[PDB]
Amino acid sequence: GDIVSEKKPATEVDPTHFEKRFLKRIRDLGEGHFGKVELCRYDPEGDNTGEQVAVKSLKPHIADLKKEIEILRNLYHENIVKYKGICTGIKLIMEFLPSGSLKEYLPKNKNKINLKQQLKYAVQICKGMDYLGSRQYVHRDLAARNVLVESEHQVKIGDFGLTKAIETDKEYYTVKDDRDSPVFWYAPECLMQSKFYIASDVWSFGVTLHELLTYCDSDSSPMALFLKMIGPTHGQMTVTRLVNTLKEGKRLPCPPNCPDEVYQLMRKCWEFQPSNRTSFQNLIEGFEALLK
Ligand SMILES: C[C@@H](O)c1nc2cnc3[nH]ccc3c2n1[C@H]1CC[C@H](CCC#N)CC1
Repeated sequence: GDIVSEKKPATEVDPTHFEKRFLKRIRDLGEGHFGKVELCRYDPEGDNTGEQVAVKSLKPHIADLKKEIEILRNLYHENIVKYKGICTGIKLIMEFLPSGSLKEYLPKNKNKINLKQQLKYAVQICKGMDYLGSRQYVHRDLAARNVLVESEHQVKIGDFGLTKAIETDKEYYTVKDDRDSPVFWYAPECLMQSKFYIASDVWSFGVTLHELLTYCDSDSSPMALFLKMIGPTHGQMTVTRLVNTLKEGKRLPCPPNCPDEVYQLMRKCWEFQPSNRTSFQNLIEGFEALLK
């Protein structure tokens, strides 16, 4: 008799599924060598009223992006950027923070952001990082460019492209791809043996705190300052030159107008040996003591 077809199941909406046809690119926000993030509007009504979102996609590594999505999808913390969903190849949809990262926000808001507010941001970054460490992750890319500004009073860790799980009962993750490491943010064990501990993120945090205290000025950046300390024309010998400097005991200097008590907390992040470094919880205590 009549053509047979399939009875249609009632289709619910998944609020975490973003349809490609409604996701409209506004502009680039940032990138790496394999990934990039764009500002889009998700505009199903087509009248430019939809919400703005940050969209992370691959540059023309799918497995790594899917792993990043699964990591972020399951992080819930006020100082970690919010997962919104996916668009499926696959794109990661996150909340968009108009102020951008500390690199964008700090140079423009020096007058508004005093030492007290910097310390509160420092606490917030530590709380986010301590949460990540409690989920048994190492971030491996903690720098001011990856700290987003939600408001004058709040920051969030805003990218997880290099984040890796540390195996249960084990203490570090060993890295293989290292061609694009942010070496001027990396602890010695990372630079020398390619091992990543939670203590390695504490080291990076120290450097990120330096950036925050210098309002992310490009002439005071950890790279600029290190290249001054070791020489800017060593090419492929740069990292060995860096490693030796750190071995000698040389560190980034105290930022202008940074009180010594703040600088001492920073130096505890940079004990040459991972086991000798401060923890994120102890940093929080330290900053809070300075705020009260
Ligand atoms: C301006 C730029 O720093 C920026 N503004 C953002 C606003 N909302 C966002 N939500 C998620 C990221 C994000 C944002 N990012 C950058 C943060 C760092 C990443 C780095 C990883 C890549 N690609 C690029 C986008």
